[PDB]
Amino acid sequence: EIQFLRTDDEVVLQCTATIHKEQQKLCLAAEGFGNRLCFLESTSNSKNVPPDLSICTFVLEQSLSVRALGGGHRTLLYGHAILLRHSYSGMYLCCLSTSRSSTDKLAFDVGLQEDTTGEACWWTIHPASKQRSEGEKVRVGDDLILVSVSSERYLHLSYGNGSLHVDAAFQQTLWSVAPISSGSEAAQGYLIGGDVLRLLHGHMDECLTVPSGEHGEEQRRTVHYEGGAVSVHARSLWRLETLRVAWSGSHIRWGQPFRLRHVTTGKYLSLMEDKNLLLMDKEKADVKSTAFTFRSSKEKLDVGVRKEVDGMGTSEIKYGDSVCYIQHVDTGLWLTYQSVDIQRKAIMHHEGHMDDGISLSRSQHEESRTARVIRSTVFLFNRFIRGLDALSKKAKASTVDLPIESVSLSLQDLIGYFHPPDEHLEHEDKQNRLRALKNRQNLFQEEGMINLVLECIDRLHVYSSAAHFADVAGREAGESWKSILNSLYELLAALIRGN
Repeated sequence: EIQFLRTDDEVVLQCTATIHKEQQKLCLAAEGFGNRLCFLESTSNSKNVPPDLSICTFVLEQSLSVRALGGGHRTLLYGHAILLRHSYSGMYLCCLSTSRSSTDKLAFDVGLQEDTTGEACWWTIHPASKQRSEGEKVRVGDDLILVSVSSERYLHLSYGNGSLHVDAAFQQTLWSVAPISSGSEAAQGYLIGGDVLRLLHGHMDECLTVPSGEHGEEQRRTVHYEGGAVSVHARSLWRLETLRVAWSGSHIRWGQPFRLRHVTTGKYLSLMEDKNLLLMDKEKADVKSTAFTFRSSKEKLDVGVRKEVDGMGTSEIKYGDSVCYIQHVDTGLWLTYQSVDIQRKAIMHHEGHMDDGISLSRSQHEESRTARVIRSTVFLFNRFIRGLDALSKKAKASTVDLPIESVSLSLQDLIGYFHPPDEHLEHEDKQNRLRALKNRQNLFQEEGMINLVLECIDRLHVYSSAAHFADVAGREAGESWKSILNSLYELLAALIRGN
């Protein structure tokens, strides 16, 4: 009945907070690119608004004892020191040296970091109550205290006079660990929750997607099937997300409901009332409207609450080999196509076509990561452009969201991400990195990233000096004006280099 935690498992860390007088269960979150600091992701509201668990997922990489200064899936014990590697970025949860918190000032920031050298990235696990003691096994759903090895502070939910962040402070916070996947349950070519994938009519040679990264950002909401090069572009990528936190990263089965998120725009596949398909904002992505399922055929689910299996005895879904039928849970309708006598329209219907058979195709790590970096960049840069827009339209600088600091940080990360291989590498090694590089470039180009960079350049160029920008946007904005522009140019050069 009870579940322990072992090294190599994926987990999330949750706490409860009072927001507008009410309790919410939140995950410890962090983005790789563009800001290394931890923040929080609500999970309690999942039936109305789907949480993004990708930024919340950590692997317990090590679990060491007292005399120390992975192993074979050692079990977590109270009093052990742990290392948490962020799944999405390759980085680790660290107690940093900086203090961006006026509230406490004896608190240290907590964020992501790759330098794993000191003690800053180690945390010791401690009992919340008398019901657990040093040496005992940490159970799933145990309330935990985490203590930084370098700084002796608690992993702490801070009510910063604004609102909610995480830090390391001498006040404690109760965290509970939820399991996401097992480090010993292998992938083996099967569909796992959290996967980024493409959905194909294999025989028709096409994939489910949306209109190209061009005009009609509102137009980009519609859904259709398309053959050709789109099958190796970002816009045909979808992230499958289960409806629960626990085990959201294990094997998916026939009948098991899920949302499907369009990676590039971050919107969720949904059925409207007039019964047409449309991508919805996270804020409107309710279960009834966004929940779908795979079915081994179009027969009947009426066998009770008994596990569904294919024509072989296997309950899981295989990449490549399995034929799948997407069903909207709430209406029971099928995801089909319709001919408009390069592409054809995706629709929901009770009959369908005899060849609705979707084949699944796992995306590569490389293209998946890239697709996600694009979504972050577009989101951040759209805020930046909008903020710049309000300012030119005379809005009071204090009321405007202008993410100067994130923009500098993202551009640095982005430039690094497009850095060509240094000469001193072996020839075959350089060739490989040059290939990854071209792919990153192609995916960025197809998503219209060049025009977006040019758009940010143009908006900054309205101003004639740093001091002119300072006058409208404030001193700190003024002092990054030229460095942001330089970075924008550098990034733009990186996008086209070697074409």
